[PDB]
Amino acid sequence: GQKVHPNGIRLGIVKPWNSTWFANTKEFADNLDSDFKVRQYLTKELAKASVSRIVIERPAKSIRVTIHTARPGIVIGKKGEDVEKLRKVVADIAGVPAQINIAEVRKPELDAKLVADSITSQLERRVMFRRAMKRAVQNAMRLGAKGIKVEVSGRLGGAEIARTEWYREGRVPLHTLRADIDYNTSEAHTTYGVIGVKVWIFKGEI
Amino acid sequence: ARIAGINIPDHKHAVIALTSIYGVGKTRSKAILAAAGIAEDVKISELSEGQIDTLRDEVAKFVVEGDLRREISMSIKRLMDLGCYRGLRHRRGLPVRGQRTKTNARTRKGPRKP
Amino acid sequence: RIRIRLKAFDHRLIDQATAEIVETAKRTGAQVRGPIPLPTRKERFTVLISPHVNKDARDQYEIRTHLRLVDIVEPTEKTVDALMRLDLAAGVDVQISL
Amino acid sequence: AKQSMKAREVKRVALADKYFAKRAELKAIISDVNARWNAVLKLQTLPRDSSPSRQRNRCRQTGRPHGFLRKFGLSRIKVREAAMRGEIPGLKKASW
Amino acid sequence: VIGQRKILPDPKFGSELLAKFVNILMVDGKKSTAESIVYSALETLARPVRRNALAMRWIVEAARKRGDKSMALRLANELSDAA
Amino acid sequence: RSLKKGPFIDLHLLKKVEKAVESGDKKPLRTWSRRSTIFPNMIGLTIAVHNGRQHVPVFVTDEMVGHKLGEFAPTRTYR
Amino acid sequence: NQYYGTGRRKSSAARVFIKPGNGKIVINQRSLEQYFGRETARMVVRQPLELVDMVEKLDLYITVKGGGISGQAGAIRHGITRALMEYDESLRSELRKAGFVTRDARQVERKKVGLRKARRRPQFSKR
RNA sequence: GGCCGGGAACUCAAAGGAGACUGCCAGUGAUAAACUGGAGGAAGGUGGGGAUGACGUCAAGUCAUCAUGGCCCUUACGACCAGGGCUACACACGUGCUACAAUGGCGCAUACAAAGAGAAGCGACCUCGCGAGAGCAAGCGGACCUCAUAAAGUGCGUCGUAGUCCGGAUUGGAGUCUGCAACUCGACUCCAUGAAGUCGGAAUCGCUAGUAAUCGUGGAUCAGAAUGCCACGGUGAAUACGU
RNA sequence: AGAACCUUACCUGGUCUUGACAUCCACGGAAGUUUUCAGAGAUGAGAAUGUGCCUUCGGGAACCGUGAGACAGGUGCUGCAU
Repeated sequence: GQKVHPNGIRLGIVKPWNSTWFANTKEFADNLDSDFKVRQYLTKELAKASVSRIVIERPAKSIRVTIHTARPGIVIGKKGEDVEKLRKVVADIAGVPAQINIAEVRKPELDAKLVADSITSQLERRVMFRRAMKRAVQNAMRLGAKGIKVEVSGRLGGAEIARTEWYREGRVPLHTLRADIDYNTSEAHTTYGVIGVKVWIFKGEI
Repeated sequence: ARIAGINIPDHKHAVIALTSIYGVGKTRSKAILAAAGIAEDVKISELSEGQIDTLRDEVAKFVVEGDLRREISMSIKRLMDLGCYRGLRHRRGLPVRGQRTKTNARTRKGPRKP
Repeated sequence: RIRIRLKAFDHRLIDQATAEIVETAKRTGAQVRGPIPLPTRKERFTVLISPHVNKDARDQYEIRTHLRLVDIVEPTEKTVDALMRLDLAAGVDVQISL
Repeated sequence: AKQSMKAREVKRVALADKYFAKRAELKAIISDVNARWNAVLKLQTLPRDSSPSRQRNRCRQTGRPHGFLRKFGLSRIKVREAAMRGEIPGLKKASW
Repeated sequence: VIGQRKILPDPKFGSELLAKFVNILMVDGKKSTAESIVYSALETLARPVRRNALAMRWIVEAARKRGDKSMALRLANELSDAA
Repeated sequence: RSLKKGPFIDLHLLKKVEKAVESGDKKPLRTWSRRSTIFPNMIGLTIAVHNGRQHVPVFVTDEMVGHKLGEFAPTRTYR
Repeated sequence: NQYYGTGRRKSSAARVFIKPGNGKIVINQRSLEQYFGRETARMVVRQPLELVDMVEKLDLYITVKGGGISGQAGAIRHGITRALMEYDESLRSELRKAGFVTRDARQVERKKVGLRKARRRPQFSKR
């Protein structure tokens, strides 16, 4: 490889942790494994809910999983029954009386995960990716983000040869550690090969 | 002047020199000297009869390297000559603990030999 | 003598947390010793970066365990219960001790 | 790292719990330094797949036996994805 | 270009013309041993970075396996022969 | 050898040998416990123990006091 | 009456208290001859007090902990200086020209990934 | 005995700031960039070391970490179990460690580290114990106890070139712990071996400061199993005419 | 970044074929606990206790064994398909 992951290197910088609990070595592995258990059956059950982040935190023997979604209505449901049923699936797969908080993700096409997911959604629907990848390229420009990069990976179009194309616009100073780079990836399970997508969102300095 | 026949030190200390026995080493060749009140600064040929004889009675009870590694022999023979796997290791220059014999078998198997 | 030991992963949560006890507890019956900063234990992990042969990479990680020893000194009837209802700073080990 | 290989860890962890806490914690005291018995020690022989030595200690994500880390419970490859994506609290890049 | 390293003068006498000598007869970071080597040889005998360095290195470099009581005092003899 | 007490044998022959020690000498009995040590009572017994390919009988002689049976069950047989 | 200067060098951390008269030096409740002296760590601690008027007019009190023999000796040397510029400012320039004022920042290199001694790459003799 | 009052000075601990900016001065340089030195300054010229790797380069590697397209076997290369493999040598070469010793080795008194870990855990004292150690069992989920006496270093004596007091392979008796179980194929020790190795061929590798070079320390993985890896410290060098 | 079994993907032998591992259909028995006997174990042949929460009376709530099927399973092969 060549590149560092922009989000994790800024973990001690403007990018905040999306898993904030303090636990000892004894429960650290169990809590971390419990985090993956609650997360794996939280994104899978909300694959069409525009989930941006799933932040986990354990104040006192009860985790409070807040979900960043651009469409809270599908996650909340009618009068919060969907959060309620998801809550008791988290509550018994995490061992704690968990509760699920919800947060609207304003300006959805400006989220790294959502852009990666949105492109991935309309990528296996048998459409040409040149226009599809520009849609995230174009949409971000009118709504700020004075810097962005949307890279796609191998098996671009029905072919036996892998390709790569990224089509930068704006400025993406990934070397600058206070760049506040929103970055996330996704992969598309197409009938041929696997196509991974990678997007960087430069939401201004600090 | 034969503590055990072979394996005699010469012109050195009491304890460290008398590790020259090849049936007793650093730890069990100092008590035998200490059993008669020996000085640590005596040269090997500088002792007297009083110390030599007081040890010959108490050292002849043990074995000699000439006898030790060949009283090891029948232990390797009376017990270890059969198809025993450790005795299989005792056959063609082969390590007995089983350490990597691919390389690093340059004492029993010995030199480089295709 | 009510030993208070806080523990977090960043100081920007423990510092807000440690100040909370030094303020909330110190109302009428607290002569709080102070937000005493103890040496922060930091442990490191050298995970092998590549999924395969490539070995020389060996990225390095670090987790820091900041701790304070606020340690209010009179166990006032208020303090022995005033310290109880506060449970903010979600990820923080607040170990109340005598 | 197989569903067949993974299934024998659950078979072994769930079975090593009982005889260790019911027989080994009681019988291995006799075989220790208590000053052993020929016929009595035969009871330890009868069960096989209940021992701490039966450990593989595989990863908790993909069942990979190699490159484990007991603090996280995962393997070399999974901790990189599970940490630097931000999903492990307090863990950042170590530079000094 | 850059100049050669500046070394503090030998503390024992406060003179710069002895520290460079004791640093090269030194071996394996054992300066403490070095005074046991040369001070016993010195306190009891009673461009400037090219030829002085090279010539004086030749003095030190012949005391490895000469086979005697101790080259610690043999080098004292060697410098006594040199002086 | 380091056990210094109760020289172990796996179950694979206590279910056969230690059940019919006094019956006599028979055809070698199937055994998967070469990780073992011979008790003196097995004089003259032939116990077929699995080296990995087949079950190799063991001829218990009195050269042994605490030596092993897999000591007499070689597996890396070359040439 | 005590004039204090800390001094510290290479993980060492000294505390030097200067008093007037009797020119005696006490390090870790011990004299410097038994604790540092007669190696190159005897003259080195007194280099600053000897270039300036000799010790007999300055009583010392030193409590140094951590580091090593040389690191503490350098730390104490720095400790005496900081104490004695607080004593008098007339000898401000004399020590800096002599060079005891500055505090050494040459730490030991951290051991790093891929190198055998963090600056000695592993042998790659043959290709 | 910081041991206790007590002091909050100081080290230290962890939070925040200030400080270094060719800032100033002299000179060179087009006056400039820039450079040369000096001053102050703790730090001088991005003060030091890390993290950070551009488009792309090798159809580089991984289908065996995982995911995955296609392909393949579905009373089966599927699966369980026991066993034994995986460590087998007759070698060719890396990478090392051990070293090959008289800046020394052995014996005694013997001071000064940092950094880490500890709950089926670090496990102290005491006793037994030649020891692997064993029995009892305080404390510690820890700036509170243990790991852990750091060696190197210092003082004295000694070993006097002896393939040796070095060196430890190899091999034996017994152990000591872990586990159903160690011989295959664990470690280490008590005792006992005690050889090969006295610097090695062209060649080549690393290194410009706390750096090479030593010596110890801890940690990961780990029932048990470091000459390997990672991290910590101590002692601590010499050189640079230039392309 | 750590091979006595397991480990380990290899093999010898024994064994199971909706399978050790997942879900679905049906039949039973609660599971669990104490057991023995043959085998090396996987298992098989038996012997005791239990039969627990609803029981809205079925059966669920769990699990185990069995029955046919879908299916499972693969450290199987292409890293020049990714």
